[PDB]
Amino acid sequence: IIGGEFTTIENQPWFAAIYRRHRGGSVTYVCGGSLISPCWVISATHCFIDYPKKEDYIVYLGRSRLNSNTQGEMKFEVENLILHKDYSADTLAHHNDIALLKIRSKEGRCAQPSRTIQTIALPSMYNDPQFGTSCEITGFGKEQSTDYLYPEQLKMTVVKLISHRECQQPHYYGSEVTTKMLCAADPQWKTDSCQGDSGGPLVCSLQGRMTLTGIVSWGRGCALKDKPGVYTRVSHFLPWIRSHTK
Ligand SMILES: COc1ccc2ccc(C(=N)N)cc2c1OCCCBr
Repeated sequence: IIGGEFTTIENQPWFAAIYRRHRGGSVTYVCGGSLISPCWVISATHCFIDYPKKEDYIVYLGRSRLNSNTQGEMKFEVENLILHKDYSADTLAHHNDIALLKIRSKEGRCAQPSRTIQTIALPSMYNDPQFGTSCEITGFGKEQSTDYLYPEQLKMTVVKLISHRECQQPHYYGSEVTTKMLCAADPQWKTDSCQGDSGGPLVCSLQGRMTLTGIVSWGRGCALKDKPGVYTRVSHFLPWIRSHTK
């Protein structure tokens, strides 16, 4: 997250922190995710496509810091790593950039909801917020495009949704951004999601309900003028989500 504010997990309780175990035992952060039901974390396929071994992943819930065992946090392994069959990556555009991670504790249990661990409601079909709606993003991603380290403390920011027509303008992304994708950015280009925020939530309050409207997917640079963050439009994927969680 470029700009925005440092936060804690109690303000983003659906936020999942996903890490990967390397040969030799080193653990590195991979991507964010969102808890949609006690057993299920939703994220982005691009986070995992090059390392598709479910055994390598560690998922935390109720975790506020990159290297601190937050009080009340729960640690999980991935019982099932479901990648979208039609995922593909172009120079910028990532297609069907959605993944499901079935989570299991060492005792074989799914998440236990608490003050710091909660699910995020899925959107309704054909009912996304209007362009200009303010939405929030969360993640452990870069604070600056030139950084190689990620922030130790969890961050959040607020961005505005951009219409498909504006996002398809030539100085924006042209025909590379599709109707299955949602653009969102700061009108002043000062705050944005960045590398490391992928898989994480784009949460919109719609009709008084906090909803998982999007999943951080792709973008040209970070907080760049005319280059919004591009998010997987969760409402398009409701049939795929329902079919793969059953
Ligand atoms: C590999 O890097 C990623 C991967 C996913 C992203 C997703 C979104 C955005 C954004 N500009 N909101 C940037 C992203 C991003 O950063 C591009 C610049 C890398 Br310093």
